[PDB]
Amino acid sequence: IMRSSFARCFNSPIMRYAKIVLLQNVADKRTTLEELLIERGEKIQMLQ
Amino acid sequence: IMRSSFARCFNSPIMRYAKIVLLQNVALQRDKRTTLEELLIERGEKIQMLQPQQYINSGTEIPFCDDAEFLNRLLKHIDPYPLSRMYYNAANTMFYTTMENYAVSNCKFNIEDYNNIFKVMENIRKH
Amino acid sequence: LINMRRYRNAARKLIHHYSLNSTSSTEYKISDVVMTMIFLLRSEKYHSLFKLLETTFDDYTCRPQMTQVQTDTLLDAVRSLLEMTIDLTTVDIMRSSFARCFNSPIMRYAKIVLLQNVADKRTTLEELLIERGEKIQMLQPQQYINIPFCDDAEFLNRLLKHIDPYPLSRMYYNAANTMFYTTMENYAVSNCKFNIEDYNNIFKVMENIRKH
Amino acid sequence: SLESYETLKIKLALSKYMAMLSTLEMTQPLLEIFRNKADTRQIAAVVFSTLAFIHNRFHPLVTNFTNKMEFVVTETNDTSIPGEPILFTENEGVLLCSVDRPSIVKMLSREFDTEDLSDFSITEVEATQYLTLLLTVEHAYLHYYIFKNYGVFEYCKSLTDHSLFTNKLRSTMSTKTSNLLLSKFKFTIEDF
Amino acid sequence: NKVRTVTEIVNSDEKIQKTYELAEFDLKNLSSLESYETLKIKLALSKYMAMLSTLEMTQPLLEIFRNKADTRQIAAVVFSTLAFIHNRFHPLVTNFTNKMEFVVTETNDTSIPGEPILFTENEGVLLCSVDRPSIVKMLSREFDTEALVNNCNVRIAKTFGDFSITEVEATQYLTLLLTVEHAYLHYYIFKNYGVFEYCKSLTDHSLFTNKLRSTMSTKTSNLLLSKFKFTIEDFDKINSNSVTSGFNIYNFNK
Amino acid sequence: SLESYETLKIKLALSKYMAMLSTLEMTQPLLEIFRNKADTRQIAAVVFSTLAFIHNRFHPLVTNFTNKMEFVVTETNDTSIPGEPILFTENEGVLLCSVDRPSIVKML
Amino acid sequence: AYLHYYIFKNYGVFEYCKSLTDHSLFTNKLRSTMSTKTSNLLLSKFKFTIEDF
Amino acid sequence: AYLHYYIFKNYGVFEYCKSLTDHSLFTNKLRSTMSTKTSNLLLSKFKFTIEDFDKINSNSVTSGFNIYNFNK
Repeated sequence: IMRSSFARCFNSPIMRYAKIVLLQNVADKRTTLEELLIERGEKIQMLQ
Repeated sequence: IMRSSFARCFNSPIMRYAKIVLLQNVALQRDKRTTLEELLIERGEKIQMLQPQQYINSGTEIPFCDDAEFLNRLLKHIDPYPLSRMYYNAANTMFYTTMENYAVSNCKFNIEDYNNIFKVMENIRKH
Repeated sequence: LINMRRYRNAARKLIHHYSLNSTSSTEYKISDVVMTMIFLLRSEKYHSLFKLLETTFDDYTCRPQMTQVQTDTLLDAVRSLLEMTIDLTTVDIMRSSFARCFNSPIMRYAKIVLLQNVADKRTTLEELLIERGEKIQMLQPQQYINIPFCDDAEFLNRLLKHIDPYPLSRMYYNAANTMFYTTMENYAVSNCKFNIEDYNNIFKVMENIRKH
Repeated sequence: SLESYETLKIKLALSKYMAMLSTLEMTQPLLEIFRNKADTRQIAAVVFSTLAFIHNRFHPLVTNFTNKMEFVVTETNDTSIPGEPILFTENEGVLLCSVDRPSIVKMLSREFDTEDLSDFSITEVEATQYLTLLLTVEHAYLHYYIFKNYGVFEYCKSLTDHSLFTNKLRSTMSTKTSNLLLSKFKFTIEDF
Repeated sequence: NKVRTVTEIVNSDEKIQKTYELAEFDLKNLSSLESYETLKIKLALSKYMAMLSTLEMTQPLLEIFRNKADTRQIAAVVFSTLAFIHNRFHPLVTNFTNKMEFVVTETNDTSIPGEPILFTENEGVLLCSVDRPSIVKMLSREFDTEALVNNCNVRIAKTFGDFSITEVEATQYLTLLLTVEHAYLHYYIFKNYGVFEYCKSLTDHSLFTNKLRSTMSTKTSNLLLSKFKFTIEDFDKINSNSVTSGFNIYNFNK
Repeated sequence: SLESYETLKIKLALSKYMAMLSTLEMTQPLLEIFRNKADTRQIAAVVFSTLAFIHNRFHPLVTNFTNKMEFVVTETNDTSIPGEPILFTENEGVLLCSVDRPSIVKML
Repeated sequence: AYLHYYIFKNYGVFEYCKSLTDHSLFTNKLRSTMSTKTSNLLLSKFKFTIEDF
Repeated sequence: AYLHYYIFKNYGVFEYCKSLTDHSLFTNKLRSTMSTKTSNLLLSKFKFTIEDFDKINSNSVTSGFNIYNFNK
């Protein structure tokens, strides 16, 4: 998280107003919420 | 800057041969029945993606007509036309179109709601 | 040092598309062309193919002279690269495709083209109809014919069970694109103008047929 | 003679709607416009002016109306609301209209049961189509008025539960809602 | 089941009544289900595969067409496919044209670019031409069998809650079925409107809409190629070479 | 007197068509216009306004009409439809008209 | 020409094209509801038949 | 979690997994019963908004036409 944050801060240009961003570029498998729901889903039921 | 330019260049698509693209013939619904509310949500999301068109009226005034001769003439022409048959035809075609859309959309038809639509009759009569 | 495996995979995919041996429609970028050319150069037994495709840079420089053993070896090399039949017309398709890709300018949106400049006699559909026409009647038929349509419910149920997981839309896409590519390759090889008006009117006929 | 007076009421209202449609400068009859997907401007104008006519009938003190309207002409099933061919609402004060053209075409193209010198004449099918479009835009206006009077949430809830037509229509404005031709008839559905 | 509707006007106690039969709405709803049409198409394909199986034609179609020596199998396969399509159009005749001959083409020199199966009259008997290398190239082409063509919620809810026919084989069966369907449309125009109209149709497929909709659109079932709307990618750009300042007064094909 | 009433119907309709043609600001009689291949604008105007008059007669509630019309004046046989001297249709909402001038000239 | 045009508007370019070759749509597609409307046409005031001799 | 569980128990697993990917169904499946019978929800004590929400959302903008805006 720190590496990504500092990379985005450094590559950002000098500007008068603070730029509001969201966390990104951390941790191949680009997924969405529903596939994760299914997938991790069972990995859950798998556990007793 | 040269590396960024090369990055933009290497991601440029190249020529490709044509392919046969398949388009959905009819908006076929899925097996599970849907209620009016979920259908409304989905169709509103679909409508959101459409491109609206601007309509500009010539003026703000409500359209109207006070030509007597034309009014009594239309009234005379539609005079021999029973109101019962006209209202029955209009209501029944409205109902048939609504039911056809419900059947095609795989949506459950609530008879009670459609009946409640036309209760302004008794609301007027009683009050 | 370069990664032989990634370059080989990119070359395999790009050549599969550019040889019309596959219907897989994947957006190809300039990077794939760079990788396929670099891999073709680096691999020793693809040197013939690399020189063949590199000669396409200038339209005035045409195909290098190869003796029959060289053509056979290059055919085996292409077959090995594709691990699949493949013959000379496939090489001609690849040469034309790569020539048109190379001479094309760098552009932001993929350019959609049709097969052309393969295989003197510039003809149309009707002269071919007549001509090849007789060459057909000239041949004598092999078989003379002078029908069970079983509705075994259990058997059709098992067949449907086997076919059920298949995404029908994908099957239709594959079949239609295969027919289109075979027709286009036959048109281009026969040096006959491919009238896509007629081919699209086929689909329009189907669409008009359904709604009645 | 009270029933004759009420029939005169209804038929005069229908004739006034007819005359408004005449003044609106139409090139084709209603159904013909609605089968013409190439000209959305005329369909939008017809729907908008029917809405304006209903608005004046419901609010007799209102003489003008907004001169702008964002509209979308629905063509495909996956963007059509069953039972609501026309829907009105507004966002950031701009009127928003949605028209389901195939649905209205099917409505007006049904086969209706049919149990001087200038050559002017009006067929029964034409008058019944006129009444049908008036009723549809009138239902849309009921939803629109529920929107204005009780919020977009009451509008959305009424889109799914039509009992707000009898709850939220208070008896104080009964004389106002009686001006609508939708109130002149009852349509019930009974299983058999 | 029937549903009754009553309309009442405020001028009297008169009530006008209409009865609706729900079966029509149920039929429309069933015809609107994606699974229903998918089942119809897959059942047609399954019937085709069963018809081939009972004729010993269990070998993959690509292998059948790759055998140069054995022509009888190719002729039987094409004839059976034509008969199956004919029965689909006319569900009363189980046997196709009782006598017809087959000639297999192995050369480009005598090949038709785009009509692999062609029909001709030798003044004595129907003759059918089969372009074997064209069909082989069709069936042997690699298929896109991993890409997805455009419900996750039902899958999520479920997660929280013997002849070996591969996809390639089924796609090959569908490809041959569609090809023979095109050939059969040409053959139908031939048999019903003469050799002149057949050779007119070979160069202009747009006559199909007029020579089929007159009889087929109201009597037979739906055609296999009508299951999806097919279009050529960037068709307008490629067609820009042939553009007319047109005035179409007989646009019989939209 | 019903047959007299029907004849009055027909002849009054014909006279109204006559008066519309008069108001349309014509330089020559109909036949004369139709032999004048140099002036296609007048022929197009006559055909278009006759179409508009028929449209109003068939639809008495319609009082106006489209103000644009794409038209081609047929001169050669290989672009003429037998039995259909004038044909109307529209594409992308634009009225399309085709007039077979020699056929109408022979008719008149 | 206007009869063909009205067939076009009311039933599609296909009904228009089919009516261009088969004129029985003038008596099929002209429903009796709009008989008063079509009676306004002077084409309806006369009959022209062709008989072989 | 309890709002998700309430939709689960009262409207089925299908509606629960629909809500997991779209929280906007809460307004329709709660206000019908909870808004007039229970107390106020803890997260309703303050109006929460994301800083510069419009700028970050600019990536997903629609030329929209909202006729069922059931959630303002």
